[PDB]
Amino acid sequence: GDTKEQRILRYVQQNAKPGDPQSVLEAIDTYCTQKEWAMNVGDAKGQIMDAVIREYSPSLVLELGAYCGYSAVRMARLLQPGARLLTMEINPDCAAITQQMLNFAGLQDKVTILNGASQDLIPQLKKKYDVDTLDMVFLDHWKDRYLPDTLLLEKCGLLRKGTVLLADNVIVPGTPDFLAYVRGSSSFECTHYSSYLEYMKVVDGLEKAIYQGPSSPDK
Ligand SMILES: COc1ccc(C2(c3cc(-c4sc(C)nc4C)[nH]n3)CC2)cc1
Ligand SMILES: [K+]
Ligand SMILES: [Mg+2]
Repeated sequence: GDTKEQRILRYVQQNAKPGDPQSVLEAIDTYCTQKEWAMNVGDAKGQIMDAVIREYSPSLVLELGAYCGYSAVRMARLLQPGARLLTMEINPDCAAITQQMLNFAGLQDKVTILNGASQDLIPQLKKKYDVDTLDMVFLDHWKDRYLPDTLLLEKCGLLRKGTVLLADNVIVPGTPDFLAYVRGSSSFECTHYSSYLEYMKVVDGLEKAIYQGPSSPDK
């Protein structure tokens, strides 16, 4: 009953060092570069993510779509003490892998893993996980859900002025409805970070969208 995700974790556990998040990232990256491709990894993309965390120093981060925990390790390793990552993952086996990955990296105390669908878990954050508002949201789950989960987040009052959204894969395989909305809306100040996919030979990108506050009613 062996899976690609079990193999990734196994490769880390064998080749990385426990409590060393950087060796974990490098292990995953080497594996996915040289043995078999996997979703939601990549050091080039990781550079942009790093820079965003470093610049805004969020205290509360929400990630949609943990997969194997590469991005959770990536972000949580830069979080200040007391800072927390909440990460959502719809597939229980992947949720389990993410947990073990984070444990191995030594970050399990910085991260809460939620196993469920985003539209189900997001409205529970205030009541169940003591969230007031989020400082940063990383989107890397199902692409057709970027837009409605962003609207859901706004709806639920989880966004504040200055909340950073960072969306992966907005070019490949692309999230046109999402891009059109956040760029067209006065509620988001948007920046595009291109990133080359060196082996598939194509430019992808991340979108950073800074929440500006709600659209105000007409006078
Ligand atoms: C086919 O493309 C894919 C498939 C899987 C994924 C991943 C993913 C998505 C979710 C969802 S979906 C949803 C409504 N809520 C959540 C939390 N968790 N994990 C990364 C594994 C990303 C892209
Ligand atoms: K905009
Ligand atoms: Mg991705």
